[PDB]
Amino acid sequence: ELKDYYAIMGVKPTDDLKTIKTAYRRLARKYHPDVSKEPDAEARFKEVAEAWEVLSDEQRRAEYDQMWQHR
Repeated sequence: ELKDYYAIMGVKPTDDLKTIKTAYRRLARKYHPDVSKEPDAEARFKEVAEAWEVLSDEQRRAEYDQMWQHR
């Protein structure tokens, strides 16, 4: 099961950390629960942040991407 981080973080499924944080940063920015305007940013942000881990983690993005397109 792939958590569409890239999605979570409103990003691209085949982008790099520049997009991802652009995504998770704009996300985590719109998702940081102290300030976020989403149905569930505590979760969504954490989804980003966790996406963002993956996405910002050569391994988690790797594993993340592994389940996603890198099967």
